[PDB]
Amino acid sequence: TPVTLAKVIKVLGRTGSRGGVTQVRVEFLEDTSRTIVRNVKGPVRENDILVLMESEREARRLR
Amino acid sequence: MRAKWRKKRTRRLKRKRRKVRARSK
Amino acid sequence: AMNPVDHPHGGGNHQHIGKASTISRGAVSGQKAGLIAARRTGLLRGSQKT
Amino acid sequence: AVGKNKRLSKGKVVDPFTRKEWFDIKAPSTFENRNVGKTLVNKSTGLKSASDALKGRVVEVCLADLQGSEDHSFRKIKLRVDEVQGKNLLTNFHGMDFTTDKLRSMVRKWQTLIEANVTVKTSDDYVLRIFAIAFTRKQANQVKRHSYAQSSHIRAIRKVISEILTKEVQGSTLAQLTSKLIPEVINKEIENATKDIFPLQNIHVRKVKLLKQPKFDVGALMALHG
Amino acid sequence: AKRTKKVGITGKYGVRYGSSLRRQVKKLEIQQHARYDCSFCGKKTVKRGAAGIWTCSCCKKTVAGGAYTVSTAAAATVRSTIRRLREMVEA
Amino acid sequence: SQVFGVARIYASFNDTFVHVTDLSGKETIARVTGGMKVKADRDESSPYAAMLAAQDVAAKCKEVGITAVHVKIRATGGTRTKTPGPGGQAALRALARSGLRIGRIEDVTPVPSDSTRKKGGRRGRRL
Amino acid sequence: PKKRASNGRNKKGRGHVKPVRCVNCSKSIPKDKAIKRMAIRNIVEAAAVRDLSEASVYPEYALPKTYNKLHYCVSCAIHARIVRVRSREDRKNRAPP
RNA sequence: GGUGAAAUUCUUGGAUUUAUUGAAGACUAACUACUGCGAAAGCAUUUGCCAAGGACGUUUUCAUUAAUCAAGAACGAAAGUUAGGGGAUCGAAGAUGAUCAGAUACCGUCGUAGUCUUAACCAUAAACUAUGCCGACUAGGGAUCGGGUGGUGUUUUUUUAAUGACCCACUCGGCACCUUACGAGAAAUCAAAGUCUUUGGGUUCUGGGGGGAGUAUGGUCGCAAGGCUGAAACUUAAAGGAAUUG
Ligand SMILES: [Mg+2]
Ligand SMILES: [Mg+2]
Ligand SMILES: [Mg+2]
Ligand SMILES: [Mg+2]
Ligand SMILES: [Mg+2]
Ligand SMILES: [Mg+2]
Ligand SMILES: [Mg+2]
Ligand SMILES: [Mg+2]
Ligand SMILES: [Mg+2]
Ligand SMILES: [Mg+2]
Ligand SMILES: [Mg+2]
Ligand SMILES: [Mg+2]
Ligand SMILES: [Mg+2]
Ligand SMILES: [Mg+2]
Ligand SMILES: [Mg+2]
Ligand SMILES: [Mg+2]
Ligand SMILES: [Mg+2]
Ligand SMILES: [Mg+2]
Ligand SMILES: [Mg+2]
Ligand SMILES: [Zn+2]
Repeated sequence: TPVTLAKVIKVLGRTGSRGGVTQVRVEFLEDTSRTIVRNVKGPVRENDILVLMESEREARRLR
Repeated sequence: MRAKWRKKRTRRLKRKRRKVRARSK
Repeated sequence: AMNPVDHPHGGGNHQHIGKASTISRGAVSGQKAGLIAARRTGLLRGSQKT
Repeated sequence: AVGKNKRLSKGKVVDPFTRKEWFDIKAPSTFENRNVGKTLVNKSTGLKSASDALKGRVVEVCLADLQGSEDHSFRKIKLRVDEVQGKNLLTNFHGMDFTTDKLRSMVRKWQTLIEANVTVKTSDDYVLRIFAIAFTRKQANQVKRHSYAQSSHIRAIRKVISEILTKEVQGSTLAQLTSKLIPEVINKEIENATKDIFPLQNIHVRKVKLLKQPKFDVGALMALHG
Repeated sequence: AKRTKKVGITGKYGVRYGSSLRRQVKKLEIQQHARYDCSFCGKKTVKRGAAGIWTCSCCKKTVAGGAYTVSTAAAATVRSTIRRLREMVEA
Repeated sequence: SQVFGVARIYASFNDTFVHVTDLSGKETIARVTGGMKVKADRDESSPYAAMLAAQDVAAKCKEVGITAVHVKIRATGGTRTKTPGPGGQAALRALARSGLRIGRIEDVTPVPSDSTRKKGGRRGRRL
Repeated sequence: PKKRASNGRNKKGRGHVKPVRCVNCSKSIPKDKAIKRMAIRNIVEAAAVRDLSEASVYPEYALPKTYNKLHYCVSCAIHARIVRVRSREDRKNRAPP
């Protein structure tokens, strides 16, 4: 069962209609120098460690 | 009502009056 | 407008064909009175896809 | 979307790549490189004789990969297969063409686009339709911002372009035409003839298409692939 | 004086056959009873003998033409493209 | 050293087609669409469906033997949108990351020289 | 009353301009009246550019762009936030931002 | 496949998609612009032919031959009509699938007439610049199109000539634009909508509160659809224009 750990380095802003989703830019822990943009549900800071259940994806916005 | 459809309605009316007058004429 | 002794369409108390006027190509002489082997019928609307 | 098929068939298993074989495609001699890839057909059974099924194939390949350098990156070459001799089938020239990004980058506004085309026959009995494109340019010291042509300059330019194209293709064979098209000498001849009419940048010759080929003449085809 | 307003040559048909058919036969009867320029003698002497036969009274030449006109537009454009293809077969 | 196919990504709206063919384009390898991996007409054209299609065509062309691809990206074209769908870059990046090698990206969207007629009427698609 | 001196188009000395179709709704609109924009964009959307650069068989690769000229009607241009309603004063501003 | 979402529809008889061709008819993308021509409607592929036209140049000619125009005449988008051809697309009607309380509407899929052409008709449009034509004068500013003049100006050729393409200055004629208001206007705004109570350059057409009504009738044109001309009875104190604050 592969999951990928990714360290958030820059929080962008709140997304969704009701503001319960945050755009983050995460840098992968292993296989570093790889950056991706994700959506986070809960409260997130920088230097947090997310567990991506799949790494091959990038979000744009939530209308 | 809109003037275009008022014009269309009175044109249909004019046609119907033409035919009911040509019945006798 | 003929009598049924003279034509397949003849007869009746009104002038009418009766059966369908489209006739099979495999019909025989004396029966082929009408539209022989018509693929379609009625007014030709649109291009015939020639 | 995976289960919405109401009926798979109106009425009511083997991998086909074990059934197929590879085939190496060769470019003619008017190119520094020859091996432009591989192609696949089924095995040559008694009922198909796969060579004939593979005969009429057109393969596009970029002139940069044909010529090594990267300045020909915006030109494509269609190569039509004409003969198969033992797994290294040979092709022949079928048509040149540009790419959409190059043409779109060339065409901008506040400048005049000039197109010309001729439908001319060459020495070795091919009938080629050659297209040529050109664009007006601002001169150095020019302060007005469009630099359009005056539509009689355009007519003269199109006339000299067409007569130069016919003159350069007649007396030349097909392979001679490819060895003319690769180093882009037609463009410099056109700008040399049109510099007394307009500055006229971007004198690229666009696609050339075959319309009628002569008969095969395998000797003339094998004269290339040595 | 002008005897009829619009029936013209179709006044010989009276009230029969319908006006929209009389119009077509008018437009065609004027053509088939008109005189035409002879392309050989240059005169206005070409007349129809029968449908498709147009003969000149002066030079006694006889041309095959249309049924009601001496030359149809289809024949004209066919002559034009035949001339062009003949001019093209050398070039 | 590298053996090449061509990729031919037709990324429209409502769907995205990825299928590798030979350099001649006559021999077809691994036709997978976006709607073959999802359960809704909505996400037929999703970027996730596009990358899954790119993933399994990458697996199929790797077990066949193809190592590199020449990419032909294509919108609907004609009288229609002429802009690439959402699945184009998704499928491209997915078959890039899968381990295939890339070369010569180009667009082959059919653009018309004064097309016949766009559908919708002169008043457009009223909604 | 008259809102714009140019009547919302660019037609001084023609009488007729052949129309184009809106790219979003296929509405027929005169070519001078439309809201022409130019979408020039890289094909890789700037996030896969590193992956394609490291997966390319060639170095030095150009990575071409796609060009489209987009024609919008007024309704679609307003609804898609391309143009927006301006004040009576800054309606006359001709220059692009 | 399509859509906001679907469904109708097509799919082991291989749909969709790929490649190679071929046929048909339509259209003339991008270039394409506060650019051009045309009396207007309108006109965008190439080449050839046919005749036409404006502007410019002119120390050429005639000599007032002119301006506007009831009647009268030519042209006149699209749609429509008649008869042939063509009939690829799109698509009034129609049929269906959705949505909806209903939906013979908007959305989807087919699809006839039509859309194209030839020969005839029809004579309308928010046919708009909602601004009649001709003539004169009246504020600045720059740009552009066509023609012309000058400049030892730049570049190219054959370093160098002549050209051509640019640059500068000017000029005539255009499509327009920017700023101000001496002025005008009810204001919005206008270099014309100014030179109009300090009221007269020439001339044509139209309007007299709102409806009834561009209706009825009568003529006249048209194959028809309809067009042109065109009332009255009755009814009403307001309709209406431009701006202001909500
Ligand atoms: Mg009887
Ligand atoms: Mg019997
Ligand atoms: Mg009977
Ligand atoms: Mg009886
Ligand atoms: Mg308003
Ligand atoms: Mg108009
Ligand atoms: Mg198939
Ligand atoms: Mg064009
Ligand atoms: Mg022009
Ligand atoms: Mg209906
Ligand atoms: Mg009127
Ligand atoms: Mg008016
Ligand atoms: Mg004046
Ligand atoms: Mg000038
Ligand atoms: Mg000027
Ligand atoms: Mg002008
Ligand atoms: Mg009054
Ligand atoms: Mg009154
Ligand atoms: Mg008001
Ligand atoms: Zn004679």
